[PDB]
Amino acid sequence: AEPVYPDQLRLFSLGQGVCGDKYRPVNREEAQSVKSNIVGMMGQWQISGLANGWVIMGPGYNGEIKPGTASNTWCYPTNPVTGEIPTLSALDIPDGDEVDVQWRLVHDSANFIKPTSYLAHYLGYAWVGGNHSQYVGEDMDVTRDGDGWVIRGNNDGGCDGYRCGDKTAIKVSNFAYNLDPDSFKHGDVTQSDRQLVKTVVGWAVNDSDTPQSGYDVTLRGDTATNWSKTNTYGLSEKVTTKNKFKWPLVGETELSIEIAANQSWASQNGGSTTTSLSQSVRPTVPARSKIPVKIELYKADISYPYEFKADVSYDLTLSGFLRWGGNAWYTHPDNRPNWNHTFVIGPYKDKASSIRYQWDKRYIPGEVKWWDWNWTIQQNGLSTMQNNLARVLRPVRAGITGDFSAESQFAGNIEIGAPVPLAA
Amino acid sequence: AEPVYPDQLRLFSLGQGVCGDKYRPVNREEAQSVKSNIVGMMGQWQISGLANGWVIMGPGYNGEIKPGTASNTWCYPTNPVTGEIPTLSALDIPDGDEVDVQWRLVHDSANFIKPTSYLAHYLGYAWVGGNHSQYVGEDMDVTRDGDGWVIRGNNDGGCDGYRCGDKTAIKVSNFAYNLDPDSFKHGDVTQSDRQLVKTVVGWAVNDSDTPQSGYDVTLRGDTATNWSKTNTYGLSEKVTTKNKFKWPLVGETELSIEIAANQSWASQNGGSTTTSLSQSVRPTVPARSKIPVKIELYKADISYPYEFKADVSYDLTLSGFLRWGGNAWYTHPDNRPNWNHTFVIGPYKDKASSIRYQWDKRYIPGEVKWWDWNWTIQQNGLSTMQNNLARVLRPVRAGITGDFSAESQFAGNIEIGAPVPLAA
Repeated sequence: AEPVYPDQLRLFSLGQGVCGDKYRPVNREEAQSVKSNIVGMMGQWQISGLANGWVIMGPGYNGEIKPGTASNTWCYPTNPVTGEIPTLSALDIPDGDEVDVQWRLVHDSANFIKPTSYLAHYLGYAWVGGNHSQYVGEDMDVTRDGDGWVIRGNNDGGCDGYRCGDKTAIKVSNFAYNLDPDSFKHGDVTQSDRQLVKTVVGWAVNDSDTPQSGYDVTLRGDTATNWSKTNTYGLSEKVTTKNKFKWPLVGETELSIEIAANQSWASQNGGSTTTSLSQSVRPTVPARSKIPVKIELYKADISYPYEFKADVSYDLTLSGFLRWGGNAWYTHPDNRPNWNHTFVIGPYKDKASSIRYQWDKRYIPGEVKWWDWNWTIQQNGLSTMQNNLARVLRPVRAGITGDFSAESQFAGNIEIGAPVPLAA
Repeated sequence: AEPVYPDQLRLFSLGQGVCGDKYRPVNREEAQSVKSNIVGMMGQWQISGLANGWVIMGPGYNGEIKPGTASNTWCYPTNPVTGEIPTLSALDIPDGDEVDVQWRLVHDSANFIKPTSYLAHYLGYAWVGGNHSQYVGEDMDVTRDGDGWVIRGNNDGGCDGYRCGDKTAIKVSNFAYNLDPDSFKHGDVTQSDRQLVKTVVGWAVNDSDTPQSGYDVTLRGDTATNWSKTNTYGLSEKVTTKNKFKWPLVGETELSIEIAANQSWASQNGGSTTTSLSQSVRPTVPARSKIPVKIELYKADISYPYEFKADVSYDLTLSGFLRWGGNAWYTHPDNRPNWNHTFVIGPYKDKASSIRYQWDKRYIPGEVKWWDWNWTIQQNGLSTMQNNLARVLRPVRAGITGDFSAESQFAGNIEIGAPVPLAA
C-alpha cells in the first residue's frame, strides 16, 4: 500500500486464491486499512480468504482478521482506477448584469439544473422532480428568493407516495467573481498620431573669433503616462482578485500598470505612471554667430477592446428530506429527517462543504464524517458518479469587458538651426 | 575524565588489578562521576576494587568509596564507544496532499510502525502487538483520530495474560513542514524568444553647414521583471521556513528573488523585482540633413519544473501501561501505571521530549529525570538501542513541486538610420 479504494474490490467464490486476469490478493495491511468497508460486504457469519494464509470473518466475529483459509476470496484488483472528479470545459457566460449572469446559470437546465438535481438524488434526497414527470430533475421551477435562487420540485397538481410536497429544494446562495489574468483577450488595437508634449527653445551665441563648441541644453527624467479603463456592463463592481495582476504586453509596448488585489475591478478605472527619456543638444556655433536649438517631446495613445473572464463560485443548499433505507449520509438515518446541507462550488473553505475534498479521501474511513461517497458509488456505479460530479463542479466562467487606453509611445526631436551672423 | 559512559564498564574478579586487552583502571574521580550507576552493579555488601588503592563498597555501605583493595575490580575500558544515535537516509515522501503524506507515514510498517513499536517495548510499555502475532509491532491497526493518527494493538479475538486489552497505543499528533533550500532540484528549463518591451524614436536635424555631432537620446533605470510560481499539490499551504531563502542561480542567470520566512509557501506565488539598463545614442548627422534613431529594449522568459523537500516533524504519544519490574522510567514504578509520555521528532523543544537530548546526557546522573536510557542499554545491548533509535529518528522528508517562470533576460538595440537631405 498505496491506498485501497473500496469500490475497486469484489468477491470470488471458487476456491483457494482464485484471482483473475486483472485481479491480485489483497494483503493483511491492505484489508485493515479499510476493513470497516470490506466487512460490510459479507454476512454475519460469512468467512472469506484474504491472502497469504489470512482470512476476514464477518460482523458476527467483529470483522476479525486471522490466520486460516476459505473458498471465498478478495484477490482484487490490479493497477486501480483512481479517477478523481474529472474537469470539464468552462461555462462561458455572456458578460451581463450581475443578476443577468446569475439568472442564466439557474436557468441552464443542461448544465446546472439536471446535474445538481442528480447530485441530490444520488445523495438520497426525496422527490427531486415535478408532478408532471417521471424523471429526476425534470419539471422543476426556478424562482428568485432574496439574495439567492430556489429550484423547487413543482408541487402543482396531484401526487401519490409517502410525503408528496416537501420536495427537495436546491438553493443557490452566495456568489463571488474571481478575475483570472490569463484569460485576457483583446480586440482591434488602435493608435493615435504623435502629439506634441513640449518643447524648449534656446540660443547659442558665439561672440568670438573661434567656434568654442562647448555648451549644452538638456531635458530629462519625468515625464508621465496616463492609463484609462472603462467597464462595459455593471458586474465589474463585484469583481476581485487575489494576486497582484499586471496588464499584458499588447502589441509592441509594455506598460508598468499594476492592478491592486482585493479591490473591485470597477474601482480602478485609471491611473498614472511614469517613465523617463532624456535629450541633449550640444551646438558647434561658428565664430561670431548665433544658432537656435530645439528639443521636442511626443506622445501617442493606444487603445484596446479588452476582455477578461472571472470564475463564478456557488453556495448550494439541499433541503430535506433523506430517503428511508437509501441515503448517503454516513449514519444512514431512517427517520425521514429534514436535512439542509451546504456545498461550496469552487475554492476550498472547509472539509464539510468540499465535494472534492471528500471524494479524494474516500480511501480513509476516519475522514468519512459527512457523505459516504463509497456508498454512492456502490449504488450508482463509479463512472456515473464521476460524470455527474464533473458536471456539478465544472467551472462557470463569466465575461468582463471594457475599453482601455494609454499614453504608451514616446518620440523626440533634436534640432539645430542655421547660424545667424552677429549682431546678436 | 573525559565522561564515563556506564554501559562501557563491567566487572573483573581475578585479583589485584586484573585488566584486559582493551581495559584500564577506573579512577576515583571517574567512579564518583557516576557512582550512582556503578553501585547498582553490586550486592549490598559486595566490595570491589576501583584503582590506585581505592575501592567501591556496595549499598550496605552507602556506595562509599574508600582506600583499600579487593579481588574484584573495575579496570574498564579503553577509548570508549561513544556512538550517539546515528543518522540515516531521509525518507522521501512522494509529494501529495497533506493528508496523503501523513497517511503514507503511518502505514509504512518498515520505517515507522515497527521502529516506533520497538521503542515503546524497550521503554517498558505493555502489550505492543496484536492477538494474531507473537512479535512486537506486528498485527497493529492503523486508524485516524481527529487531527492525529492511532496505531493500536489489535485487541480483536481472545487473549491470555495480565491485562489483555489496554494495549499500548502509539499516537501521532502534530506535524510541521520545514522547507530546506538546499534540496532544490529542477527539470528541463525552457526559454522564450526575445520580446519587444519598448522603443523610442527620434530625429536629429542638422540644418547647417557643418556636422555639429553633439546630441543625444537616452533611456535608463527601471525596467522591471516578473516572477511567477505555482503549487502542484496542496501541501504548500502548510510549508514554512525559518530563513531568508533566495532562489538558486539556475542556468546562467541570477535573479534577486527573496522568499519571506514564516509564511506559507503557497502564499508567495509571485512578485516583482527591478533591474537596470541604460542605452544612449549620439548621431553624427552631416551638414544640411536628418537622421532617425531608435532605442529598443527586449525581454525573455525562462521556466523551471521545480522541486523542494521539506522536513516532516512528529509529535508521538505512548499510552500506558508500564510493565512490572521492567520499565525504563527513572523511578522504576511497579504499580502497572497508565503513562502517556510525548516525544518531539525533529527539532529541539525541551529536554523531556527530546530523545537525542536525553541520550547524549546519559553520562550525567543529574539529568536523568525522564527515561533511564542506561537501563535500556543494559537490557537490550548498546548497538540495538542505537539502531532502533536511529530508525525512529531518521529524517522524513516530503516533496514539494510546482512551476516557475521569470522575465530574466535583457537585450537592447541602438539603431542609427541613413541621412535624409533637407528640407526637414
